[PDB]
This record gives sequence, structure tokens and C-alpha cells, in this order.
Amino acid sequence: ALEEAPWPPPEGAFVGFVLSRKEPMWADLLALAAARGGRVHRAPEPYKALRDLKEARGLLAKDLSVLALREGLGLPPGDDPMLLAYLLDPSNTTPEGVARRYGGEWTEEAGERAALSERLFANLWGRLEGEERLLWLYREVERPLSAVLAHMEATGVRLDVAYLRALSLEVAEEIARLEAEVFRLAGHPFNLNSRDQLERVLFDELGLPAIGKTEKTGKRSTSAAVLEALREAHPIVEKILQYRELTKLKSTYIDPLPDLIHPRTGRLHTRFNQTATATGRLSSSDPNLQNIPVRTPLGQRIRRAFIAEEGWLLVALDYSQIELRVLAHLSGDENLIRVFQEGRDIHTETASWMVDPLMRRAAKTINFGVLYGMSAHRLSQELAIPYEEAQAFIERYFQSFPKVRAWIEKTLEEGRRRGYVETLFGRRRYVPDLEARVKSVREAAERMAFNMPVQGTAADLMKLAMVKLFPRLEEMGARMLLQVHDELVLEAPKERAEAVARLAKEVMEGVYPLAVPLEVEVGIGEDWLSAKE
DNA sequence: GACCACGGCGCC
DNA sequence: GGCGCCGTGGTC
Ligand SMILES: O=[N+]([O-])c1ccc2c(ccn2[C@H]2C[C@H](O)[C@@H](COP(=O)(O)OP(=O)(O)OP(=O)(O)O)O2)c1
Ligand SMILES: [Mg+2]
Ligand SMILES: [Mg+2]
Ligand SMILES: [Mg+2]
Ligand SMILES: [Mg+2]
Ligand code: NA
Repeated sequence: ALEEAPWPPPEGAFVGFVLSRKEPMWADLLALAAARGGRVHRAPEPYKALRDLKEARGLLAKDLSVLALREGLGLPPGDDPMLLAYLLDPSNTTPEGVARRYGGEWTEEAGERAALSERLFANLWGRLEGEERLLWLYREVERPLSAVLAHMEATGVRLDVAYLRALSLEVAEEIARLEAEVFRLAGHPFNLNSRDQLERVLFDELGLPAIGKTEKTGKRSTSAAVLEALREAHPIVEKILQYRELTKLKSTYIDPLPDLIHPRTGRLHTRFNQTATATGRLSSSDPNLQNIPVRTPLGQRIRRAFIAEEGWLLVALDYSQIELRVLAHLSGDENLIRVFQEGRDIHTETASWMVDPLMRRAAKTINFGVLYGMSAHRLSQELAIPYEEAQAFIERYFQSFPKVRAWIEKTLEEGRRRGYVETLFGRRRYVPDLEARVKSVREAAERMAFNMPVQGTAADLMKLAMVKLFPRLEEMGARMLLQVHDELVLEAPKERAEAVARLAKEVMEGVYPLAVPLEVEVGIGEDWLSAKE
């Protein structure tokens, strides 16, 4: 790309671009270039130059596509060396790291970024050649998904701003009641948001027993777990837990979200990061819309602020127990497979032992938590029960589901020999510490390693389903808005919502037939909370 | 102003 | 197990 040639570039060229800020819905496009065949082409006027491209091909392609969609241009993302690198090794998460590893330097200049995209793609493509399964994942899942995500990002989701504003004032008044009570009990005001100040008050001034210490600096912890244990030692504790809940939700959702509404769309626009996790899941940021509250009453009130466009409805679809079903398929356990083929339910079953949607959620931490290496001592204090018999409550699980333990053992042994583990579709995660000589490190690694094929296969299935579903939705005049790992949120014209729900449900359930059926629960509503029933 | 480590905590 | 964001106490 050494030789400068006039804009525009020939087709197939790789693009480089510089944004005033990371978020493509908010960014000014500062510069735009393209590189091909020993030539680099710099655009004199980036916005207008955008009209010359047939597709965004290069590093961070989806970001340029989103910005183009923002500007009303149907420019899809194409090849992206980040996706190749991320499939080769999902620790490849940044252009900085990928450049250093595969043969260049990530700079702040568009031409250089275009030249770099071209060279990295050449080096990665060949590496990803011969890896037929990763190649299939690239062509059939990741590359097409990037176009789907680009449209989700540019579309956004409507937020009831007036509602959240009123909710803010109400929550502020309750926070004031809580602070005032805490200060009376402490005998003096202090910064209740400072865990250092709180630690002194609880443990030095009120003489409460310390329970645990913090990881890096060894302070006496004031975490929810510690406070819960101290709930009956002093009236101040309950008030602090309530304060923690309200301030967490006010500072993270109630106050920030209304300020993130885009002036042009009137909606909230998240970023779905495609090379961000060790397992093949997506992440969401700026804002994060994959962690909107749902558990507590105030949380639920916040979830109600997410609403459909006037005259449309939200459709929410959630895979049922997807990780357990995946485990059944991967392990081949007959008992577990039978549980699903018959129609039994695992989450609800542990719930009654320990049933509405509230007490069923708590079961999720249990069944799942125990499944992924949770120590009995953990389950003990997490279930509020005697540490006995063993274990015990965790035991026998492997007895009734024997093939699961065997799958775990085989997964680890293979991970030790090859240095990585894989999903059903061959997505890999390298786990070098499986051979660490320090037990705590090695066992932490083991839990990461055997988790990945389960979490990652579930992620693979959801991505493939999004790729299958997206074009059907366009045809029906419906929109895909959000993904939350095992859930999708769509928006449909009211008259069509029912037909969309039915279709979307079939597509997600039939995505890839397993030894067990995939089941999908679906709700329709004017807001996110009511759409999940 | 920007950025950092940490503890803490929201969701799957 | 997997994420990203917040306020505090802090540096530059
Ligand atoms: O270790 N943990 O504590 C732990 C580990 C994994 C966990 C959770 C809580 C959820 N997951 C995983 C497992 C699932 O893939 C997804 C959660 O999905 P979900 O909340 O919709 O619960 P499902 O298991 O899918 O069942 P459900 O949708 O019918 O309630 O994320 C907790
Ligand atoms: Mg589910
Ligand atoms: Mg779910
Ligand atoms: Mg951290
Ligand atoms: Mg400060
Ligand atoms: Na290559």
C-alpha cells in the first residue's frame, strides 16, 4: 500500500478509518482510506467517500457499517481480520494485540489502518486455512453475524425517559431516608458510598465481627455476602443492604440511561462486541444492555422503561435451560437426555426443595453453580444448610448423571494434551494452566476449561439462530433489537407480533437438532418486563 | 480532564 | 463459569 492513489479504491479493497470516539453511533468519521494491490487511497471527504464503498472490509468492519447505517447507507460489514484471529485464539480481542501478533502496528491514521487490515488478513486467512471447522464458523456464523449485529446496533431500543426521570426522584427520596437512618445508627455521618469508611464503622466502631477479606489488598470485606451473614447482628446492616441496592440501580441505570438517548433516533444504542469473550459469547457495552435489572422489585421497575415503538410490541424469546441441554448432548448421559426428552424440569425441581419465578431463579445459582465446580462449603452457605453430609447434596448428582463426570474428565485430559478445549462446532479456547503445578491455579483452569464447551456451544447455537432468523424478520417487517446470551428481544408491528413470535420460536428451536430438543419460551408485551410474562 | 486498581455488583 | 459499569481513592 506504499503508493498513494486517488480515491476511490477498486472493489475488494480493505478499509481503514478513524473515529472521534469508540462508539460508532456517536462518532464523527475523521478519516477514511482503502488499500489494495500496493496502493492506498485516502478519501478527501470521508462522509461523502462512504457512499463509494460496496462493503466495509477490514479491521473493526462492523463499526464502520454501523456508522454508515446511521447515515442512512446500506453498507454491510465483510471480512474482518479480528474475527479470523478471534476464532484462531479468542484471547485475540484487540486490534492492538492482533497487529503485534500477526504482523503490523495499530496506528491512528486511516491509510496505515487500511494497509494493516490488508496485511493481517493475508496472514490470518492462510492460518485459518486447513482449519476447516474454524473456517465454517467464520463463513457460516461470525462473518454473517457481524452484519446482523450492525443492524441491531444502528436500530437501538426505545426507552421511557419521562418514566425513569420520575422514578429517579422517588428513589432519591428513599435513599435519603436510608442514609439518614444509617447515620443515626452510626452515631455520625460518613460517606456511605466509601467501602473503606463503611469498613471502619462496621468493624472498628460498631465492633461487628469481620467475616472475610478482600482479594488484592486484604481489607475486611463489606460485600453483600458478608452483610447478609451479619443481617441480625445490628439494625444498621439491613439498612446498608437496602442502600446498596437502591444506589447501585440509580447510579448504573436510572440516571445514566436517559442521557444516552440518541438525538436522531430517540433510542438507546448498545455495542455488541464480537471478539470480547474467552468462550464465544457476545458482550454488550456503552451502554451494557445485557445486564438490565430483573430480580428485585426496583429492578423490575427499571426493566419496564424498555418499551416498543408506538404501535409495535416487544417479543422476548429465551432458550430453556440451554446449558443443561447442551451438557446432555455433549456428555451423552442417558438419564439427563431422558429428563429432557420426557419433559421434566430441573430448575423448578431444585426450587421447591429449597415455586414462582423468584424462587426458581435462586435454583439457577444452585444447579448451575454446583455443576461448574462449586465447593460444598460454597453450596453449604449458599443454600443456608448444614455442610453435611459431604458435600452429599452435590454428591450422587454424578451418580444419577454418571456420564457427566466422565465427560468432564475426558474434556480435561484432552485439554491437557492439545492445550485447548472446543465447542460442538469446534470453537477453541486455549487453557495453558491445566498443567500448572500449583493446585489452586490448576483447578481454577480446569473449571474454565470444562465450562467453555458448554457455555460456548450455547453461544454458538444462539449466534447461528440469529443468523438464520434475521432475514426472516426483515421479510416480515420486524426488528431484532437485543441478545442477552440465551435470550433475544425483537420488535414487531402489533398485528404481526404473534406471527413473528411463532416463526422466531421455530427458528430458534430448530437451529441445530441435538440429542435433546431445544425449547424456547416466548412472551409478547409493550415493555421488556411484561414481554417476559 | 483522563486514566488507574479495587471492591463491589448488575445480568446470563 | 462468562461479562461490563459504578464510586472511591488515587496519579498525572
Ligand atoms: O455459576 N453460576 O453461578 C452461574 C453459571 C451460569 C449461569 C448462571 C445463571 C445463568 N447462567 C448461564 C446458563 C445459561 O446459559 C444462561 C442463563 O440462562 P437463563 O437465565 O435464561 O436460565 P436457563 O438455564 O436458560 O433456564 P430458563 O431460561 O428457563 O430460566 O447463563 C449462574
Ligand atoms: Mg433460559
Ligand atoms: Mg435467559
Ligand atoms: Mg475487576
Ligand atoms: Mg475523583
Ligand atoms: Na492468512
